[PDB]
Amino acid sequence: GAMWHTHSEREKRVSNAVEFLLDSRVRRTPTSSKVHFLKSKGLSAEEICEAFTKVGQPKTLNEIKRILS
Ligand SMILES: COc1ccc(CN2CCc3c(c(C(=O)NCc4cccc5ccccc45)nn3CCNC(C)(C)CO)C2)c2ccccc12
Ligand SMILES: [Cl-]
Ligand SMILES: [Cl-]
Ligand SMILES: [Cl-]
Ligand SMILES: [Cl-]
Repeated sequence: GAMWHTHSEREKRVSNAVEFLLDSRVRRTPTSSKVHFLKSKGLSAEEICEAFTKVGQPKTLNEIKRILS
């Protein structure tokens, strides 16, 4: 395939990002580092935003975009 943009691949990205963010060591890593790392795993800004909300550590999309800029 499935292509990057398809829902099956978006869902693998966001669900893997959620697992990542839940790890206890990852919880003690700063936001910026985690955002750049999620970009390196293929997530868009909006998908990164989704993942952070899913784990109860919401960031604004503007904040995510700023970090990635
Ligand atoms: C930016 O900061 C960090 C980066 C990386 C690490 C090392 N790992 C951590 C656990 C971790 C990682 C990853 C990890 O890298 N998962 C893969 C992945 C993540 C995000 C988006 C993806 C999108 C497409 C494909 C894979 C993706 N996952 N856990 C926890 C869960 N482990 C499994 C897979 C068994 C599910 O229960 C990476 C870090 C380790 C400690 C602190 C910071 C870290
Ligand atoms: Cl947990
Ligand atoms: Cl924090
Ligand atoms: Cl979830
Ligand atoms: Cl924020």
